[PDB]
Amino acid sequence: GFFSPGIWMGLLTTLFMLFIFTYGLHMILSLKTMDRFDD
Amino acid sequence: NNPEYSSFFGVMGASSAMVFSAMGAAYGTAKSGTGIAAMSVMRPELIMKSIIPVVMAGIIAIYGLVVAVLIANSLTDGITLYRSFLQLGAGLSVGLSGLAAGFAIGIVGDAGVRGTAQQPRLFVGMILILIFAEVLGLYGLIVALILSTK
Amino acid sequence: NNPEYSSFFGVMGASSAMVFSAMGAAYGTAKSGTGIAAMSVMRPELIMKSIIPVVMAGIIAIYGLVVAVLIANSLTDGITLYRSFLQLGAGLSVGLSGLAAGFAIGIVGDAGVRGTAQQPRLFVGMILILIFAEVLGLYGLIVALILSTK
Amino acid sequence: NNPEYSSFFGVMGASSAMVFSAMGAAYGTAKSGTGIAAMSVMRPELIMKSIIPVVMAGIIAIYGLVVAVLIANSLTDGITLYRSFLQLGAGLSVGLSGLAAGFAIGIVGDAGVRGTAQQPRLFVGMILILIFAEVLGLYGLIVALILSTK
Amino acid sequence: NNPEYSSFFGVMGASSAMVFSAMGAAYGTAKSGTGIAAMSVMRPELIMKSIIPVVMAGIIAIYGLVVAVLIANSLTDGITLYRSFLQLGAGLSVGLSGLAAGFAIGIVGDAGVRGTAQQPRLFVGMILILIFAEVLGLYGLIVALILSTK
Amino acid sequence: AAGFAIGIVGDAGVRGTAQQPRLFVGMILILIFAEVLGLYGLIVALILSTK
Amino acid sequence: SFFPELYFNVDNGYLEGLVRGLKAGVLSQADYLNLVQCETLEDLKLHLQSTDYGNFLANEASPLTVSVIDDKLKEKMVVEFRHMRNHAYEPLASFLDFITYSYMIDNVILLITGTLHQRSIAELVPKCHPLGSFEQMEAVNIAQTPAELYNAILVDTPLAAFFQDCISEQDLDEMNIEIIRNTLYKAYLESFYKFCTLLGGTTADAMCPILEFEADRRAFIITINSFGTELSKEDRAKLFPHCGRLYPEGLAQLARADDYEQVKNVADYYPEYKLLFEGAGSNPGDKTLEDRFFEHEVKLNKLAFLNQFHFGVFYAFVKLKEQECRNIVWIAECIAQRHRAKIDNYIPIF
Amino acid sequence: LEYSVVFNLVLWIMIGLALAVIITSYNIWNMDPGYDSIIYRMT
Amino acid sequence: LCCGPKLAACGIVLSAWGVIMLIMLGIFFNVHSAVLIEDVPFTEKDFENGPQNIYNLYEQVSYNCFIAAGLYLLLGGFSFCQVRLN
Amino acid sequence: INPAPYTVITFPFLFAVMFGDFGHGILMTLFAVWMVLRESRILSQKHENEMFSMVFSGRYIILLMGLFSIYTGLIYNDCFSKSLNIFGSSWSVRPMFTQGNWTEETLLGSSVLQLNPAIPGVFGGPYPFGIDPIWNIATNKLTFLNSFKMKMSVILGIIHMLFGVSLSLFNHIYFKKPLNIYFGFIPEIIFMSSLFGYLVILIFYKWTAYDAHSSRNAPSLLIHFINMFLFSYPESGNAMLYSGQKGIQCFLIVVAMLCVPWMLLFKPLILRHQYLRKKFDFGDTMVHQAIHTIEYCLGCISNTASYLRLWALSLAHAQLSEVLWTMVIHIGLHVRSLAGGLGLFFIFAAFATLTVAILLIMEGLSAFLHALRLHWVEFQNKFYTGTGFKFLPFSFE
Amino acid sequence: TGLELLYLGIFVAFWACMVVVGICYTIFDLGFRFDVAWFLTETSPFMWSNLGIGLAISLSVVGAAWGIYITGSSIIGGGVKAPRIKTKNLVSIIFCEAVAIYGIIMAIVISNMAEPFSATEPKAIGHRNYHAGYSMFGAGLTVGLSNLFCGVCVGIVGSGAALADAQNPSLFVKILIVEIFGSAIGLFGVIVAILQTSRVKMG
Amino acid sequence: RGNVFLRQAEIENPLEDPVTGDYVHKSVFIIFFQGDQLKNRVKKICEGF
Repeated sequence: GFFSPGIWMGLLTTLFMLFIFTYGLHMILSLKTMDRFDD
Repeated sequence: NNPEYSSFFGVMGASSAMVFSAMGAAYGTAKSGTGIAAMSVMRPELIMKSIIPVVMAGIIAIYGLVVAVLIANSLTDGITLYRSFLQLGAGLSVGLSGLAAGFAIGIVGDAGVRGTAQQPRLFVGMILILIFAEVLGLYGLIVALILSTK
Repeated sequence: NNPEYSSFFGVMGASSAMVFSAMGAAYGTAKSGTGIAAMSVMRPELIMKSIIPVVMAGIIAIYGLVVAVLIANSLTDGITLYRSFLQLGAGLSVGLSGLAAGFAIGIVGDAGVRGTAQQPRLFVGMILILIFAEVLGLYGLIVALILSTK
Repeated sequence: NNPEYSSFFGVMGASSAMVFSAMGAAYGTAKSGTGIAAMSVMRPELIMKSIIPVVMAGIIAIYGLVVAVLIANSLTDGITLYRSFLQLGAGLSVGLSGLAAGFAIGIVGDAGVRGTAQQPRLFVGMILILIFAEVLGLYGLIVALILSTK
Repeated sequence: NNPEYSSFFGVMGASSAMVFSAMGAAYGTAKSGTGIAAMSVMRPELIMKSIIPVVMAGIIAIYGLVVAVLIANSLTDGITLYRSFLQLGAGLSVGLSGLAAGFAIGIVGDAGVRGTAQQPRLFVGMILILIFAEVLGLYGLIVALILSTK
Repeated sequence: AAGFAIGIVGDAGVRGTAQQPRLFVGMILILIFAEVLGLYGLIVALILSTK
Repeated sequence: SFFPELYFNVDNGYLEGLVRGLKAGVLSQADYLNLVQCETLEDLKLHLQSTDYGNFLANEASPLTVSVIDDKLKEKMVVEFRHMRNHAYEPLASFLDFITYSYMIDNVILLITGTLHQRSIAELVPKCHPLGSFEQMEAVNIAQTPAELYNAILVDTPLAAFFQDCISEQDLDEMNIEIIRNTLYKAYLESFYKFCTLLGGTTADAMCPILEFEADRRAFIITINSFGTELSKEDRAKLFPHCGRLYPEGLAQLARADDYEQVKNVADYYPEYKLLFEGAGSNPGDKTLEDRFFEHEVKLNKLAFLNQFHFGVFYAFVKLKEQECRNIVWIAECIAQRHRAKIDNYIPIF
Repeated sequence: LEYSVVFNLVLWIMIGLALAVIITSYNIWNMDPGYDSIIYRMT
Repeated sequence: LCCGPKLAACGIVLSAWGVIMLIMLGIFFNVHSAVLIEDVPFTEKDFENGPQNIYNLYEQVSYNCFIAAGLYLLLGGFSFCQVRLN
Repeated sequence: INPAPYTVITFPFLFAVMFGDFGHGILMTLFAVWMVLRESRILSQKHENEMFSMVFSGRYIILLMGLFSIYTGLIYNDCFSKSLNIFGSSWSVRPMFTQGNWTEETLLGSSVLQLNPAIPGVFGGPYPFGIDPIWNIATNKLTFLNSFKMKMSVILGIIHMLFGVSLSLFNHIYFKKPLNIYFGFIPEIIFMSSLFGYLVILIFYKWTAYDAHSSRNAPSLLIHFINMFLFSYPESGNAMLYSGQKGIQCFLIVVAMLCVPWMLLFKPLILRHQYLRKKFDFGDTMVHQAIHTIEYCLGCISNTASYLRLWALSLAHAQLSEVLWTMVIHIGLHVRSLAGGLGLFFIFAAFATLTVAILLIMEGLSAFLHALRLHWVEFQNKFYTGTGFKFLPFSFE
Repeated sequence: TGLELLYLGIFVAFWACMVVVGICYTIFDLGFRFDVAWFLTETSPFMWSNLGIGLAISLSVVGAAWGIYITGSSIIGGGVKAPRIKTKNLVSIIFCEAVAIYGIIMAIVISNMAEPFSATEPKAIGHRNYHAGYSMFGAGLTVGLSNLFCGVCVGIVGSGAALADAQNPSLFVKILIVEIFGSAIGLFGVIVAILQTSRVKMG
Repeated sequence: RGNVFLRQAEIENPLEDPVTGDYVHKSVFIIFFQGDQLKNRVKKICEGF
């Protein structure tokens, strides 16, 4: 077989964690800094 | 008896409790720093006044650490799948509640520093909203404890 | 008695704890240097007042180094699956925590360097924020040294 | 003598026959709105004269409704793969043809409604276009009928 | 006796049936509230007269709930696969139809609020458009009902 | 990787040397390091073609 | 779950609230009725204290004159806008830059046309708008040919991008400067329209009509102004914007115009332009075309303020408040001329 | 036997390496010279 | 003069707190022998013989409440002296 | 009704409900006394720190909540993560456990934990001194602690909410508005009581009646509540709580449902009746009334649901105190003979500073603001209209 | 488009590969190895159950955080020139956190019925266990997503209300109705979740 | 176009402002030419600074 039950379990769990991680990574990676200072 | 895959999932939970939550805190701190810059030049006397958001980010980190230690002491070789998935669920939930709270505090802290830079009376108001951010993290932590028994 | 692929997870940790940690440092020293480039002109004598974020980045790199070395030092051919999962979890957690800490230190350093350039008294307060980012680094290390033995 | 999962495809057909078609209708109406109000600001008397594309979208929805009702009525527990596949095909065809017709009707209705506010003689010509976009949906119905009776 | 995995399809059917309808209602109400809040500054004395699209948006949530209640009530631990596939089909159909109706209602109410602010006479015309959105969602309901009692 | 480095550096340096001839000789030095990088990419492969 | 509304505030929530608060500072009809009864400039300042504009004349203006009033109003403008700018991230920053390009072009052409007359060399600074100040505002005094003007503007002033390949001339007389103005404004409008349509979302929907109207307004103005002058018709055809609703007849009917009758016969074809031109009948007692154009402009900006997450609430806002300044000035002018005959020529807002 | 293990191993390692090289090369190809002095100026 | 009280009063409060809590810990570890409810940790691995070892080692652990507190006993006295220097 | 005399004592009580720890109570009280005793000196002084000014403004609240924190921590029996053991445990004596067929099972127990089933027939005993101390090392303390906190928080919230809502009747009679009390507050109170006083009586009933020997077959309260909410009546799977459940439960739910139409419909009809008797947009009147009524119903459900922050904060405090004890200065227990207290010096210095910087300052602030939020929203949105103006005196400045 | 190109590429490639393998299996007469039964049975229900438990508060907290920040930025931005609205607009954040309260109570309800077993083959685990696991996972997903979208909706409407209220101070009383109509769906999801998980009897 | 040359120097002490009194930074520059046309044309640039 191309898969075994434990493999499917681990794959689904890792996929969930990976989706959550890439969401967080997108949000942090869009951060930008200011250009000039006041006064 | 139990499969050998069983030890995997539970351990992974611990990692989440020290990745996701931590990451949220990180964002928060960074954003707050930018705010301080925009406020430092014009109203220099209130630099230490704005110590309040950054600590309120670090607390999220603290929460993660707590749960991590717990899931480093309940781990044993002979773990059934039931325990493993309980622990994975706890780790996932606490990490994500930390992340969401971190994003909220970061944005609110930027807005708070910028608002106080032009209106002292806004100070108290910002603090109020900040509380509603931090408490969210605690909610995640709650189920972690509920998942160390059932 | 135990499969050979048991080695997998273990040494992947021995890689990852290093890898991601380095990435964090590559953001801490870089963007801070870009900020010091602007700082150098208006007041070239504040380089000692702006060398903080780079030392922070080096510190987090050392953290990654020590966890990676310690985990690698516990390698053997007949390693049990349990130990392998433990090492992978510890390594990944410390690596990603280091990455996040590096991001935060870099952003705040770039802000505060020029903030101090325009406004001298910011300087001391700037250090405060950096320390809190550094705390996150500590926390990652803790979990690994809680997962090395137990 | 027949598997029961053969029923699956058939029910899916019903869903499509009312799902994709429905979507098309919705889109059409929305587009009409962004014309109709935009036209009433200067020439209110024309409002009742610009409802036609919406009724045509209504007919587009009605097509999907009738075909879905027929398809659902045909269903039974002991269906051979033949009838189930036929139902699936009919539903998919009518649903997506209705979707395309609704999309065209929506863009056409917006453009024509905006246009007619300046040149009244456009009116009759506009309606010609509308019918040439309605018959599209009609053709979907035809093929579905040929699949339901057979 | 039926196979062991019978209830999965019915459960997921009910879940999707509520979830998609809630999505549509949320979008519709958010957009309608945006329009109302934008419009209130100019002509506040018409606020009660313009909340109608929100009231119509609630009906999508009502449709989702009624299908969910029926479909959960019919469920049992030992249904046949034919029934569970009817369940899944009905759930998908009502959910998607509700989503489309929500999209239409939101955009149309958005245009219509400003349109009515421009000219009162638009109002009755707007109402007609609203009906031709609402009934679309209604059609979906009845189809699902024939699927659920089959 | 060598191609990327050579392309970017060559563009910037060629556009720069359009105005100041003295930079020209210096340009070659940078390019030399780029070549050296490519050389490493060959060398490893060579050993893996005999081991 | 709309396309553009989920992520707007994450970095543009504070400034949006600040600008929306500042939009309450426009004076309604009641304040204008109140302010039209002032008896002297000191009376005007006393009333101005009680409104949101209060406390910007605590100086030693014992001989108060309209010059100080205008200067303080513009100072409030520039300080407010600069503070708004200095707290913005990259997209909003490009937006506000695009706004200030207009005043930059205006100042550059003001300075070149001033120095075209050798009688003034360095006393032209106080007249230029402080908002449109770039590092090389004084290089204009070294340009003898427009190529040298390009060489001065090229390095840091981004206006180069608007005329880098649209001007090819070697002699700098007093006629071509109008061509420079028209071409630069043309490129600016085109680039701004392209940027707006790229930005996508509700900003495009809520700002396309404004730019379209501005394009047609400038087209009509340049057509009417060039009736009885040395400007050739093909050059005029080479100066219209291409972002309005007059695309076909702009290049196929306006260029073939020679008196006001044909412009009327082209403007009457559309509803809104027909109404606008009929309202401005050019009678002795009726307002000129410019006043009607300003009225439509203010109407469009006022209508544009009914969308929550639309970037142009900044751009629109600035334009609106600028008009307000003009209004106040006119009132004070009557108080300087000691007659209230034409004091009602103001154009109300909100 | 153990076909699933080796297959998943090869697949995920290969996907990781390919995605890494693709994204990094995309970053390198898109980079800014400057269009600042050397490049901006003409004539 | 040297070590003004402005940066040392917190030191005095901390020293007072330390000495009081350390005396409390020592007293409840010695007299009450630190009943296991108030103390998990101990110092041995083989305790299959009898109770003499547990109480003996509990006394040894409580004895360690000495220099601990004594350390402050002094540090507080030094910090008060620095406070006095005006 | 000025809410000062209520809040002035219900704020320290609530803070104590979310600050269940005694040593930290002593620390906060020492802080408060330090600030208070220097009243004359500080007021006659030039200060600059704004934190110091706000804290000196709130010295009264700080002192009161420190004093209450002391008591609530004492009943918590959690002083610095340990239990003040008065040594009145009555749980396990050896020959009693051997009487219950249990001897030398620790041999296999050297690697397992061995929960004991309760009630061998010779043990029990509540504790007058708050919470029995033995829980502080029990590995299953979390379950009973959480159950206790759940029930604690819900019960206190319901009673405090009843106190909040019961005051409006006073003002209604005071302003002489009969239509707003007869057909006003009465349906509100009957609805709230019939819904939630039922939960209170049921929970006390489960606490008091079901003995240990009936552990199996014991019911779940939430299942019962949901069952009556959905009107489902299974004949098996859960046993009735007490005799006559069906009639009483059904009657309470139907009267609760029948309470809504009064407030929903009746009063505006009467207003229109008197207006017509005289001869006022009646549609507007029923619109506003109906909005108010649905807002009350949904809001009261939300407020009753929002009371769990008490449990949340108490649990966070418990866990944080345990970890702060057991991670850093737990290492102080060691084997060294001469150089041990030396290390303990720095270890406790670090521990004290860290608890100062983690719990005494910032999380306490979060708890205090949560108490404030509870004192505002779920309290004063029942009777406090909040629409007036204070004085802007002409006192010179 | 700056980096979402990667996401679109992954999505399209994944679905194209899925279609290709599906048709390849179908025309090869090799459908007997596409056993959905094997996947649904040999995966222990505990993984589904704990995924549901986690999600039921994951999504609720995400929605609550989204709502609080989207309303917070606007309220504080408007308060800079209108301090009178600072305290008045607490109700939006109250409604935003109400969804988190609902999520956590749902987690408490679902968390019960978690009795471990010792079966190892599907016949031993049984229909009741499989139904319980699937049903409670579905209920968790439903409550999570419903609360998420309710939170986003109420956050948006609260932002609009707060922005509008700074202008004319007699407008707040005519915009909470949309807020309540938003909270309705957040409650609807909860009650449907209860209706789903009513009859779980795992053991 | 490089036909002239420039060299700069700067004073570490900041320099008082006649108008505002500020200790704003200042610096000195020396420029060398080759002819009189440069002496003429350069003042237009120099007076802008």
